[PDB]
Amino acid sequence: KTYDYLFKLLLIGDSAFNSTFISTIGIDFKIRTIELDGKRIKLQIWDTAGQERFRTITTAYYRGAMGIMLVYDITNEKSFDNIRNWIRNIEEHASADVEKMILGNKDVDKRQVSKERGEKLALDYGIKFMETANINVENAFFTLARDIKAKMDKNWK
Amino acid sequence: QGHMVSAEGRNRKAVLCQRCGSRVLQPGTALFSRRQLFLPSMRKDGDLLQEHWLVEDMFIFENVGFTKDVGNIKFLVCADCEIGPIGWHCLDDKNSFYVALERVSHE
Ligand SMILES: [Zn+2]
Repeated sequence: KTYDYLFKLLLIGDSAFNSTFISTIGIDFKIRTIELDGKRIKLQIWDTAGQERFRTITTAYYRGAMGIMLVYDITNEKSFDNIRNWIRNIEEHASADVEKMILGNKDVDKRQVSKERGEKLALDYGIKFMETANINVENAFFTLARDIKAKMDKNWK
Repeated sequence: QGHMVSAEGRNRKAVLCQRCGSRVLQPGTALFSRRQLFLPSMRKDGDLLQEHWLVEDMFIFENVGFTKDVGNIKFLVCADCEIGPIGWHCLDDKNSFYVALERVSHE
């Protein structure tokens, strides 16, 4: 094997190069590699950020997901309430064993969603919250991956 | 050709996105292949290419993107900048993923 762990991750919530062909088909998922404590971590990531669903969400949507990253734009009130809707839907259709994390995101705007509001949301649902400074979305994935790694290690022995 | 393919037929060099340098494959992870495959152009139609790296499991890729299915094909693109197709996979063959050498760089 060429890695130590494989984590399946879901990236959810609203908020430059160009390949037209690729724009037309769309991306299914990406595979990325990171290192955590000298172990090699393979991430398989489905990202439906900036994507409104038309299709009704089922258990099949969240089956196998090991971690879910929930993103909203701190400048956008709709995008924050959108994460509250998602958290609701996850608690119903996704395994109660899935790791979850909320991300308050966003260069170039007035802050519309306060940090306290974001912190209070995480508290009400018992999951972690980051506002992405030198600290961004990559750091968030490292943290989510860290959390899945720790849980996973105990289970094995 | 040169210091590109080992005696065992493996890639001596890392495989990178030409446009952004994202690392697609580590050295020694793929086999050289001359199978003829059609890859749509990375712009605007495409090329019949016959030099590829053959990779036997999607999780061997260091960083790569997969398109949604086009019939039973999934195209490979750069994970970071999404430029592609840089490669090709037929879902009926679970253990065969091809990165075209013309569509990538080597370091
Ligand atoms: Zn790239």
